[PDB]
Amino acid sequence: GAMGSMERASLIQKAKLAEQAERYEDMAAFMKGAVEKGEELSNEERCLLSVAYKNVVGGQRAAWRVLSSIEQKSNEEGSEEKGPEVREYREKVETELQGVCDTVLGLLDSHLIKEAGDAESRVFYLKMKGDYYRYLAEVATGDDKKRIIDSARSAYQEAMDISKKEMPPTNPIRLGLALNFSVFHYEIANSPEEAISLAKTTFDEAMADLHTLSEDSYKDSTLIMQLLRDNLTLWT
Amino acid sequence: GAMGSMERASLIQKAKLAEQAERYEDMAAFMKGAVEKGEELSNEERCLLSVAYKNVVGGQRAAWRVLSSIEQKSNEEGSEEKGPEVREYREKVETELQGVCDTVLGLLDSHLIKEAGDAESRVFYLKMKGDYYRYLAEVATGDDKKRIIDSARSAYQEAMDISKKEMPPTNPIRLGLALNFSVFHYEIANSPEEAISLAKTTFDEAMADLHTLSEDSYKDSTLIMQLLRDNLTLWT
Amino acid sequence: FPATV
Amino acid sequence: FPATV
Ligand SMILES: *SCCN[C@@H](O)C(C)(c1ccccc1)c1ccccc1
Ligand SMILES: *SCCN[C@@H](O)C(C)(c1ccccc1)c1ccccc1
Ligand SMILES: [Mg+2]
Ligand SMILES: [Mg+2]
Ligand SMILES: [Mg+2]
Ligand SMILES: [Mg+2]
Ligand SMILES: [Mg+2]
Ligand SMILES: [Mg+2]
Repeated sequence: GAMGSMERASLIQKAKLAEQAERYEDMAAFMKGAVEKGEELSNEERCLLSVAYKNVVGGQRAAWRVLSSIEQKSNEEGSEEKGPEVREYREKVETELQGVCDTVLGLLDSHLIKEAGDAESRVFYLKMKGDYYRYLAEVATGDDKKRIIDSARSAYQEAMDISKKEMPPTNPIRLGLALNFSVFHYEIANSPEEAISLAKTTFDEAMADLHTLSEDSYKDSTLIMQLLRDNLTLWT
Repeated sequence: GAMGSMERASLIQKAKLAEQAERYEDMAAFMKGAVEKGEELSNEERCLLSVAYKNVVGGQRAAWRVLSSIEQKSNEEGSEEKGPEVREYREKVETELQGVCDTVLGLLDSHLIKEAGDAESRVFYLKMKGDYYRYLAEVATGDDKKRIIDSARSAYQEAMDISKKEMPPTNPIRLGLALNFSVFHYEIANSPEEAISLAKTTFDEAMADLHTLSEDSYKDSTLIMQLLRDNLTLWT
Repeated sequence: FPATV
Repeated sequence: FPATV
């Protein structure tokens, strides 16, 4: 790996500099190098890892959707044949996206998840595993599409089971997991009713636990509760 | 070159798709491949080339300024020593920026400028040459800094001489050249009075020529005139 | 699109 | 920063 010669602390420092400069590809490469040092990640370092790759793949997904929309329009009735170029370029972006997802899933599998024993870290990584299988599912069309969808479901489900046993209902990692698993149900698994039920039940159970929280914890939890409410409003 | 096997028309088509997807690195690579086919560029293709690289280097300059600011703060009195990391990462981004500028200047030199005979194309390319030497000048600190600055000046000056002889004072390429050369005077050459004089004289001479223009040409010209006025307001 | 974190 | 095109 190109980052093998750099100190772990220097990679963490440069990941933070890249975030400040909005250089998320650099940020992800630095955090990939940090993970490959083999030590477990701190809470802050987990956020650096997730922020970097969320921004990288987020840009790829946005571009893929633009190109996929153009491609679908070119395949409509009455459209002039433009050649293979739109499909080729959509495929290029799709392949790069899949490469990033495979990279993240590889870091989780070798060996972040198996060494994560605390509920907070294990749920965080399993949520990430569900997320990046979900991104693969968004572009999947082949023989393994159902297996990709079930890999996302399985990761999300294990994270949910741990989070319900080991974390309070206002825990922001538990809330963000539920938010994303709900979106998985709605957009990937064609289960809008399960999506709505999960978002509402997550919101209500967090609402009843807010009284236990400090002002700062309250702000964290209510911010994600608002995202659950936003989705429920979009879906109902 | 990685694009040598793709049709010129397909590269142009994919450059436009990349622009729609805001994938400017892809857009620049496609347009680099198109230029290296060896044929001259059309008016529209020149815009594809300039838009792609302007966005790529614009992002690098923004990141370089963030990192340079952090570096200067770390070198102030009372600042804690953080190690070489900030300088290293600023140097990394700086080196990538210089590589892009060298790439663009290489395309202009081999062989866009020497084949550009019409005033519109020749001024366009010479303005680009001034622009990318200006970007090199922004990060230059070594023995060749004055030579980089003079390379920018020389390119801008040849473009100005042609544009004053061969284009009307409302021509948008002539106006954009004057806008950027004025910024060169202000920010690079430490000549704010020349910057202000050029912006004002360019604005006034365009104003007096607007009566000759169609509605659509009027919109093009007045849009860039407003940018000249914006800079004059910033500088006075 | 719906919100995810 | 000043405007350039
Ligand atoms: S780890 C990056 C910053 N954390 C936030 O994005 C967020 C919402 C979160 C929640 C679940 C998974 C990933 C990220 C968060 C976490 C903790 C406290 C507040 C917000
Ligand atoms: S070529 C990309 C689009 N052209 C505009 O950015 C702009 C302002 C221009 C002007 C000078 C150099 C480069 C770009 C322009 C050109 C022509 C008409 C209107 C605007
Ligand atoms: Mg070490
Ligand atoms: Mg594919
Ligand atoms: Mg249930
Ligand atoms: Mg051919
Ligand atoms: Mg240097
Ligand atoms: Mg003069």
